[PDB]
Amino acid sequence: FEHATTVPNVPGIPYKALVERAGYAPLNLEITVVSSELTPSTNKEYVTCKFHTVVPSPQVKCCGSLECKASSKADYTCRVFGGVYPFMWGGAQCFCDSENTQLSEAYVEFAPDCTIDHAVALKVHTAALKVGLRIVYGNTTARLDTFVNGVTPGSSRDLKVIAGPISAAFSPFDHKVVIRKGLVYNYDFPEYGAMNPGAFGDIQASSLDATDIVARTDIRLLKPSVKNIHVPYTQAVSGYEMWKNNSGRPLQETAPFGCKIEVEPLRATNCAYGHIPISIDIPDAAFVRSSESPTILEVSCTVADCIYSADFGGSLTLQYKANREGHCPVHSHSTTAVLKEATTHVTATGSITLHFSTSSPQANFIVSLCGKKTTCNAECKPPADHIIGEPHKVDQEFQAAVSKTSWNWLLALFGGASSLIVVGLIVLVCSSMLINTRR
Amino acid sequence: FEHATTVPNVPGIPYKALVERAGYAPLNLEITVVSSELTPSTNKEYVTC
Amino acid sequence: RNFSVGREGLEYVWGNHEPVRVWAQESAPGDPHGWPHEIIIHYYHRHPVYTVIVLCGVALAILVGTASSAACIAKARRDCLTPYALAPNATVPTALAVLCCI
Repeated sequence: FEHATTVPNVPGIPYKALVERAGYAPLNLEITVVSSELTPSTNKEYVTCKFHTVVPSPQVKCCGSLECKASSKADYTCRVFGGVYPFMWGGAQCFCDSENTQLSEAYVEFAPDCTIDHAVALKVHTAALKVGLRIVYGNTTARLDTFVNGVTPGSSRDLKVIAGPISAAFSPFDHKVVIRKGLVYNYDFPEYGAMNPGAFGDIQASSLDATDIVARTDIRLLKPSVKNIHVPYTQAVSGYEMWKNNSGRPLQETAPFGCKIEVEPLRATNCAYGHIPISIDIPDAAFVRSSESPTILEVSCTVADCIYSADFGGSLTLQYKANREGHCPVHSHSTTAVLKEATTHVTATGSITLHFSTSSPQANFIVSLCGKKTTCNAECKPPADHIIGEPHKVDQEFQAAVSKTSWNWLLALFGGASSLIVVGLIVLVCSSMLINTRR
Repeated sequence: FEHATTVPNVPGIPYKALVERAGYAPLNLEITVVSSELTPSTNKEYVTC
Repeated sequence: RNFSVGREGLEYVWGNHEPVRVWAQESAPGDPHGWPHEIIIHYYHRHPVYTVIVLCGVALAILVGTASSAACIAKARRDCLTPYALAPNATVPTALAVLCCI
């Protein structure tokens, strides 16, 4: 037998439903989302870190000239200066006070500490949401991992299920992402090759060992003024470090919907948002026909004190009369009240106490026992606490969210005006008919 | 679970109330004022004889 | 530090402790089953926007109904008296004249 439903995607909250197959006895169905994993598809644009500004040992053409070559280092920078006449600890280094050129050379490579200290730039696309479900029907309680897309079926032992598509697609990752040492950030890093000095991603490469590293750090060489040989240079600060300081908080503290971010691969677990349509083919073997199940004769509902809170702050009692000892399923046929227990051992005659939670100020909801329906009427007080360590297990609607006292006052106040305008129209019509008849 | 009452200040007389947490069986609460001393702020000005 | 907590919930991380999640309740002051004096105060804190909108709606609807009352009654009174207002010895049922004179 195939059943369709729409389960709220809130990990840690059972959802209960009843399947009433006409031939068979009613069966319970409680569904829990044990875990979710929203994982996107990503491609690595580049990696970046602190550049090491390496400066090759300078060469001098002692009484001649030199020309700047065209190398393929990262941010490669070469200049030639005129007569320098350098000196060393050994002493003078050349024999021409003029035309004693020097060639200044500098470029960058990855710092030796970049192996651990580096950042990866990724792009994300549409993310596919995968869910692990624990689903119980009657006694069976198998689990299963499935993809929530509306197409791919999550075949289990025999329980077949299709889920989705998600009611509202959502992705915590913006279009561009950066992942550094576990932490995730949403930074619109500049594209590959578009290095700008002094900002994030000033040096980029396809991989740590890749030799085609490209960078633009605005390095510039100056004329050596002191007569000791040395090459001076000034360069913008490492934009990688600038970003590290101005990073802001990571996404583990900023992703919405209470989502716990994890890496390797990039993913978003336990993310509570939207509704998941689930269609499930429960096998008929677990079904039991009503000729063998106990059909109860008479049940009534008496509700104790109740309170509307996330916790199970409501209690009630069922006085029942049935025809056999068995395992009838109990259920709530309202969206604003959910019971705790599902199956109760039922006798020929007796009573059962149950717990429930509601969101509505009044419990005005139908309880069903093995198909027999009875209306519970109650009046739940406001909760005494202010904060709980549990999530609210049931949504709060509008219709069953105002007490019948308020409802009666509102309906009286509106019905007064409605009846008054109706009576006024009727009076005008009647006056016209009386004038016409006695004219 | 915080419960608020107004116990009459009468030594030796127990006062009984019922606390009703919604999801739980009621519990009985007996409050007895075993002793009470009222002490003022006092300061010696002098002694005499 | 003061933190506003919504019904969807809130999470705070303090130091190196593991995250703590807490969810709000609906424990507004007042009573949802008492006199309307209690109703309004209870529902204003949960949803002041909606509560004010509904109260205004009711107030307007009452004023509409009352205005309509006169708009109909007075006209009917008019058309039921004016034919007899220009005649001798207007032997109207006296209940109608009394009702229409007020």
